[PDB]
Amino acid sequence: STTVTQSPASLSVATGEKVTIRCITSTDIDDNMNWYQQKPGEPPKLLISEGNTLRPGVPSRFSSSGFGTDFVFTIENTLSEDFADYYCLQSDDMPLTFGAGTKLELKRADAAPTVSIFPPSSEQLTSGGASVVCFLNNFYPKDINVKWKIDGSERQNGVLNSWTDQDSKDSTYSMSSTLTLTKDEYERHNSYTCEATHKTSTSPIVKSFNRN
Amino acid sequence: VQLQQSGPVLVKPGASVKMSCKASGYTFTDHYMNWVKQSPGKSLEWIGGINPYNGGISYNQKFKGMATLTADKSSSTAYMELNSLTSEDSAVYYCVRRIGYYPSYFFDYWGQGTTLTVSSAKTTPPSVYPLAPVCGDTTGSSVTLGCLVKGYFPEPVTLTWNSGSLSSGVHTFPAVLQSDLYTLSSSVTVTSSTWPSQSITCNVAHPASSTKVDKKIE
Amino acid sequence: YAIQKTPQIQVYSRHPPENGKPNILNCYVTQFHPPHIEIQMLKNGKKIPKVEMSDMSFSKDWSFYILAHTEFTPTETDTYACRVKHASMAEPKTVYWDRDM
Amino acid sequence: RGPGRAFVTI
Amino acid sequence: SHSLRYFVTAVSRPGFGEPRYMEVGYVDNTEFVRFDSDAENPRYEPRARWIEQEGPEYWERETRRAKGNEQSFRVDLRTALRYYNQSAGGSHTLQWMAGCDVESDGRLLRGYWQFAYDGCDYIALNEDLKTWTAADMAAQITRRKWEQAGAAERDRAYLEGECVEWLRRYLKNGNATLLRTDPPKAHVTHHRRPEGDVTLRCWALGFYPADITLTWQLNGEELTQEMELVETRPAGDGTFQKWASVVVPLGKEQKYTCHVEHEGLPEPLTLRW
Repeated sequence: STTVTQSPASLSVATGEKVTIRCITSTDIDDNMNWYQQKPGEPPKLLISEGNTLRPGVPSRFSSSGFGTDFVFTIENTLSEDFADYYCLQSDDMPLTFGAGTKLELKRADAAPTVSIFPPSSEQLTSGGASVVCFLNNFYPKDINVKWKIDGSERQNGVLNSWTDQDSKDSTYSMSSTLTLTKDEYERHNSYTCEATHKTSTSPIVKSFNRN
Repeated sequence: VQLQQSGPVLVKPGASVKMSCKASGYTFTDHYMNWVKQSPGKSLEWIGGINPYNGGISYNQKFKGMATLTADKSSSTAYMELNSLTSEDSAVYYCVRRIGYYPSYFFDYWGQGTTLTVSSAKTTPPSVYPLAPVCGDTTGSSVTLGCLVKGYFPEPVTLTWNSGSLSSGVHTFPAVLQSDLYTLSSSVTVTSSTWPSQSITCNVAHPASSTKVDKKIE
Repeated sequence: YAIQKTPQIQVYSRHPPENGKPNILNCYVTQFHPPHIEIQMLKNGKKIPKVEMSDMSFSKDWSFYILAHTEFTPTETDTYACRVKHASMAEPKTVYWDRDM
Repeated sequence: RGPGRAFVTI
Repeated sequence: SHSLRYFVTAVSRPGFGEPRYMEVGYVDNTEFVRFDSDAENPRYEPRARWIEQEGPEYWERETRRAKGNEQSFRVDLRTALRYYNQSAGGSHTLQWMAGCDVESDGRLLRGYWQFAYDGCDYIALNEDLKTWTAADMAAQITRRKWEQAGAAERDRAYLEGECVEWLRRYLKNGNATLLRTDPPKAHVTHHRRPEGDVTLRCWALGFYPADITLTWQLNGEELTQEMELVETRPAGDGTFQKWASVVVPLGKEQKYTCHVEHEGLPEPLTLRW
């Protein structure tokens, strides 16, 4: 195996500037280096073949260069649809080896999240469990902090967080915070609040309810 | 022009599984056929390849003994067979076509990919719960409704709102494992002049257990 | 875009091998289709710079052949070989130069 | 000299 | 006998450029002229020394001919695409061989005018030099076309006239190279196999022309073994090479003989190390 190191692992650029991805190999592969793009849900799509051959139909903004051990993949004036994952693959000798990839995300303006809190549905209380859910929709950047508070006191155990991928149209993220308890331990307390710390606000966004 | 793979599979540890890859839109023997694995995090590893012309096979040493590649020329279909399956084999498996004629080894066309899950958990239908507001704290012009799909196996689960009529402000949160079963959430945002004046319904489909469930918010 | 003939490789030299005496190393690649092929001559596993190629032509059965050649000074410790890539093979074949074959 | 197709194509 | 042959190849490369076109001229087994559309400028270039004696108008006429044939082959590739219902994204090849073998006297022994598509036989002029032989239905369309147009008459006119005269001229001019005969230098090498048997290897180097016969007679004669024998390969300097190997038990080396039969030898060589 000839190892293949791709850099950087992630990148944040807006719409219209240069994106440069470096790919190094452990042996000499001549120019047999290929560049693939993969959008969420889809299989990867070949962008540049061996040498620096731009595949038919590929826009002219994408380019490749380098030879031997060092290779570069350049996007000039990136469009909004250019933001996906990018992989380099050498095709000099077997086994064929891929890079670690590059998560290219759209660096857009900051956006405050929309926060909502939901109590356990009655059917779930009849079942035997309880789930307090907190939605945090349409915000940028992806960094955010959720603080659960039960009756004023902070709760740390039993919390599961799920982020989404950057939206294709808004370029914003969303996040779901689920607090799981049993019906008994949910019944003992009444106040339930959800606190969100983000860059767009110096003071956190609080959304609460009273079980009654 | 087209590479159609078989549907998602769930198998027990130590078992075997056979995935198919039906090619169409080109002469099948004129191109090699590779298989590539993509894992949750550490992604993209070449498994091996076969020549439908003469059955010539190449394998990655990492997966030697685990993968059996065959190809049938009559139906123009490639097959990959995994054996002695562990948990570290759960991933997406692609059949990819190698460029023809020229002396090169890069791939040009990729199949849709087949998701393989190796787990001793039994297929479980989901539990669907609605998520309505705090009953009083409504104020803004928009309100957000939720659908919680807890306790199912395996993946994935499809969720639509009002039968796909409302696609604005809907977010499908990625499922997460919890107590060996999956949990998913879905959000939708509609104008406060719509709910609760107009009924809102989330439809959850789990194909692995052949279950569909409609839940009406409040 | 039809049949596939796997290339056949022969590595040799013109004059008998004599240590220190420069010579020509030949890679003779015959009986392959399609005509698109890639031939590299390696010394100690490293690619040799100036590699010259005879003009590609075919034989009676339409199978293409070609002859690559380079200058080389054989010693007793240097290793020479020829690597070939072709659409009919799963992986690039390497044939090492044998001073007796 | 060599042969000429004489523009007589297949 | 002697031969003047021309080997022509047109290969398509969609998405890259126009089809690559090459012509290679051979007298007997030696290349002497070449054309290639992928050069600094496409022209008919010499490949041997004796052919450079030709004047500039020779190369001019040959370059004109090669470019005309290249346009013909471009059109031919496109019509073959239409003929076989094939996609315009694949790479396809079209080969053409044309030439004449004449006897030591000068009478035409055999004429060749054959085509191939994707390494498979397409259409070939028969030995009568009047009728064609086609492989598949597209080739039958081509044959009926060429029979209406009467291309066999023109092709036979080339094969019986121009080809023979130019072969005679080439032999006359390159006498010093083409009609030379170089004796093979031969020797026997020995190798110890990992078992008790040993590999005997009979070489033949530096002979011209390539017509040679290497055989291994045992204690008496006959082959009676899976003797290894590689094809006559070119050393790259005008001479050729061949060898034949055999396995033999440890001790019988003095009981095995190699026979080298070459036209440049007064008496065939008998050998044993």
